[PDB]
Amino acid sequence: SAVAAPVAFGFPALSTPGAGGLAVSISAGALSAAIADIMAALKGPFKFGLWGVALYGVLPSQIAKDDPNMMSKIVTSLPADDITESPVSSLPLDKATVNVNVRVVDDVKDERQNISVVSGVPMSCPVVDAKPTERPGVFTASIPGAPVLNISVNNSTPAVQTLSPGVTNNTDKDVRPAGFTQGGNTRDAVIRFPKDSGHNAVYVSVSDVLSPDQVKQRQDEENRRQQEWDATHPVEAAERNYERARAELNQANEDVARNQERQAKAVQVYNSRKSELDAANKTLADAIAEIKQFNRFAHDPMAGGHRMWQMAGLKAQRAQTDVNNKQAAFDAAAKEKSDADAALSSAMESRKKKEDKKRSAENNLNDEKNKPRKGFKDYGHDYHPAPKTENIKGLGDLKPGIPKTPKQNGGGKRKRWTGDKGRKIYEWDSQHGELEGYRASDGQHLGSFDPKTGNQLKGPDPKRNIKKYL
Amino acid sequence: GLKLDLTWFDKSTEDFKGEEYSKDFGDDGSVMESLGVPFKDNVNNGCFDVIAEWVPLLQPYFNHQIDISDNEYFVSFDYRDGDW
Repeated sequence: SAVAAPVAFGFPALSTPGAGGLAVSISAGALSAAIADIMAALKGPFKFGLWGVALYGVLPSQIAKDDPNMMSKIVTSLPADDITESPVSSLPLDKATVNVNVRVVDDVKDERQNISVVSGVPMSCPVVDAKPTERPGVFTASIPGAPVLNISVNNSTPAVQTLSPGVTNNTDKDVRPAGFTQGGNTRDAVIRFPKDSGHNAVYVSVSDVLSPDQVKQRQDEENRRQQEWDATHPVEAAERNYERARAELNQANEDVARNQERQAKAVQVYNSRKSELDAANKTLADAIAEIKQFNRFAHDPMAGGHRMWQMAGLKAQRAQTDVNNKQAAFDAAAKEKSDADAALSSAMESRKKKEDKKRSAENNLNDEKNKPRKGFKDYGHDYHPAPKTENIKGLGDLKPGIPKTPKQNGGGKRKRWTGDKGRKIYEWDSQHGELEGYRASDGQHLGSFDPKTGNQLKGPDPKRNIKKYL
Repeated sequence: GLKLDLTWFDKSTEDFKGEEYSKDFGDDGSVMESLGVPFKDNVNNGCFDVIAEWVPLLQPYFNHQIDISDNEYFVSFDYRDGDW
């Protein structure tokens, strides 16, 4: 029910939704070359996979809220045609979704949530029909799990020129693999306006601004999924484990080179400070010898030679004070040259350690690369296919049920069915190719049944039950 | 070949509301790679919860319009030789 400063396509509007919802005011105009170029680069024919480029970084702690206990949202809009694989206009008015070549999603990489554009794999977006409001030019759109949108688009109006606190464009613009949890906290959609409204379709992506704690949960999840993947892909694992060694080695080389510079400069300063001390000491040694030369007047306050002696003392103090400053500078240089020598040596060490490390990696990469790898079709034969609900015979009418029993291997849950008016549960045992029956209320095992006939292959096992999963 | 078996139930009643089979992908299981699901012990072996981030990646293969706000979705990766 509010209003917002006009924003341009690609711009990440930051706001803390009210009871009325989110306000979306778009400053129409061909998308910036900066964004358009990034998108162009992202589409570059890369290997199959979902790739992304982080456009903005979100900084929760910098959010200028009314009350820290709030839910801020970042809303990025783009012209629908720039996203959809096919012009939105050439789409049946009864379609609820549409394929897209790029989406703007929230992704977490290094303990930070960012707004990125991703592409490289087939994707679909919901098509939401915007509705009119009493206020002309103002439409409402309801996207799945997001506050109601009060969208407004103007052919030509000002545009916010600077990012709000909490969002920065200072990000690693390199193309990288989208995360496992990409878009985990984003809800997007192509918004199409009323028949004779005159507005072109607009893509809109709404992301929740995650808190430091929530960013951590995402990152831990990313980590766990990456590890599960590495655990099941020896080669791919060895690849990144080696690439990582390749980098750590290079970083160790730049390390030694940096320490060689520190040492070279330390030597230069050392010699220089040493010469200055050496010269300062000459002056001091001559002023001391001069007091000695006139010491014979040290007790004759009346003689003019006493003035020479007295003056000599003054010259000696001035020379000592200078020597003291010179000695301190030289000592600092000596400590620097010593630390630089140890650091350079230490860098030399780590660099060697890194060299061995990269060898173990470059070798293992080949060892695992020389092994036999089973193809997809092989995996498709490791377990027995599950029967189609309507093909399970001899058990009366069956209706699928929410999977819950954890699988022994892999990450799935056993396929579950319901029979006898929801009193009997049947789960598919893919390792033996048979159904296992269980009593609904008790969870107690009833036996093994053949899907083709419905006959009992084995009787009830008292030791088996799935009460823990209903 | 490979088929995505999608099933969904009502969030509150937990009652079955529907099932749909995607087209046959033959021996192309790249779909599971986009979901980050290893092939090992997962083909013809389990149903997976359709988490939110996965909807945009799965919706292209199904006529049913996935609605995770009203239902709970599950998908299994079934493989049988040839057409079926």
